[PDB]
Amino acid sequence: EDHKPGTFPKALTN
Amino acid sequence: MSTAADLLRQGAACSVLYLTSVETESLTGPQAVARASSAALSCSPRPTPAVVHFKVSAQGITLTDNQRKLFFRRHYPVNSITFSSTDPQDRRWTNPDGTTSKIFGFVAKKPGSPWENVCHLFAELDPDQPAGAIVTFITKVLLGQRK
Repeated sequence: EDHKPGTFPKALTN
Repeated sequence: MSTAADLLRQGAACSVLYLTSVETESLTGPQAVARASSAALSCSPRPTPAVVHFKVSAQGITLTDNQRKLFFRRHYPVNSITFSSTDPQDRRWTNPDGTTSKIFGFVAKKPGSPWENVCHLFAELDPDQPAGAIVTFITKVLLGQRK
């Protein structure tokens, strides 16, 4: 909605 | 979209508008979303849409059954995802309320059937994560399409 989440993976990038 | 790592390094679990799923195994990237969207309008397999959970990760995309009212569970990892788009030709969905929202679709291969891929159609929601951006960086960070 307003706040961007970020809790699930292991901080990946390709 | 190169600094899009912010979304994948975090793994945002947002909320999206669930619409319907359509087979796009023989279709290409954007065309997948096209048949998926057009069929959803012309045939209308699903009547009333619902807001469900969606998780964006560089290891794969995941759908989530927040209410488990229609049918949700998960999605597909990077090993199954082949393409992601926000719309075929910039089409929108008309909610029963009258409001219109973008319709994005993800192309991924289903477990057991690596020869085929299905495009699950979902309308935009959650103004914190723009649909026209989420799939854009996803395609670039998931497949490595990044410039």
